Amino acid sequence: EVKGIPVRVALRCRPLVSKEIKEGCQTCLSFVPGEPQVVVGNDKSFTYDFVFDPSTEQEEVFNTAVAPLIKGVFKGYNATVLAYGQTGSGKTYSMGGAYTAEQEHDSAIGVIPRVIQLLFKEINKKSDFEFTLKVSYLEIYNEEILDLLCSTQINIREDPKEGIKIVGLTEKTVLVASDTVSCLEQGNNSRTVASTAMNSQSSRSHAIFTISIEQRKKNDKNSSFRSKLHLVDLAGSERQKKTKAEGDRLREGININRGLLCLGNVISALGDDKKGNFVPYRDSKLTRLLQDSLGGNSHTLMIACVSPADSNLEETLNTLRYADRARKIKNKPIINHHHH
Ligand SMILES: Nc1ncnc2c1ncn2[C@@H]1O[C@H](COP(=O)(O)OP(=O)(O)NP(=O)(O)O)[C@@H](O)[C@H]1O
Ligand SMILES: [Mg+2]
Repeated sequence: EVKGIPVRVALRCRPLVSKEIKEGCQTCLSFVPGEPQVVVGNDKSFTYDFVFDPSTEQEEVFNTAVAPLIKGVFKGYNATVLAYGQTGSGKTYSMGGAYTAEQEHDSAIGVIPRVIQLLFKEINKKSDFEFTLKVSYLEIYNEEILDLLCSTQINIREDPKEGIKIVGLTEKTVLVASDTVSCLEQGNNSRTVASTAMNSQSSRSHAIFTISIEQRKKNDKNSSFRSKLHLVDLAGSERQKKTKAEGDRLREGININRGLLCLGNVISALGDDKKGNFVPYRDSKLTRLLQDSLGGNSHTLMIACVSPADSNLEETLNTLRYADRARKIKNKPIINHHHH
């Protein structure tokens, strides 16, 4: 029995990568055809809302798991898609967190460029309605919020009558798909990325791409829906013994791991939520920004990314365990009406 509106979880297993083939890894994950199950270490089974094996292409991930969620923003809901998993697991790949214009029309494009396409397709169908879209794009780098659309210090202020405000963050008002994707491209070029042994293009920050959507009926300008879509490419857990990181790179890894610890503590707290519980959102900027997304006013999809390689079994088990806990989180999305 599942009561209410849980966080949904898609488990995505990428294929083996060159590093793993080089080191002689075997696959340690197996799948059960047509069932949303994965078997790990040929022994332990986990069930999710979706399971995508290594052959699953970007288009299928999007159409199966993401598109139905995005369509909910047109009913006036907030929604979040967040990718979570070890370094090198495929979060940025899945999300399109490194998309550039060079990738336009490549079937390898990920979630964010696909969301932008879909939003404008749906807007064009909804000829009886008018829309306002704005985008912001930030990263959380070594515990600071940096504006990725900014080629002063940004701070979180809690409004008493509902919600976080990110003071000093810029927004662009967009008109069509092309200028919306330009924002993604621009922010992606600013995202802090560096090499480690586990990923030559490791994300050194958590990135959040936000589209604010206002919808109103053309025959009635006073009433609207106003909601937000957050598209989140987290940084991933890493171990110095595998990354070989030193200096500033290792400091990034420490800050990343600490934040992900805070996220794990939030997920664990929410799994058994009840009256009088405490959930440690306040412990990190990341978990403050994800407060509505996890346990609050949002429809939320986690894309949990894993490597199939036996050398990563421990990390993969950690991701599977936390992704299993995330399914127990109950959200309370409402229709975000506004009247003027
Ligand atoms: N499903 C997939 N199919 C094929 N290649 C993949 C897939 N997922 C990831 N890759 C490749 O694996 C490498 C690492 O992916 P990436 O998405 O950068 O990892 P990440 O999870 O974002 N790591 P990090 O930012 O360090 O926490 C890249 O070269 C990707 O193109
Ligand atoms: Mg990444």
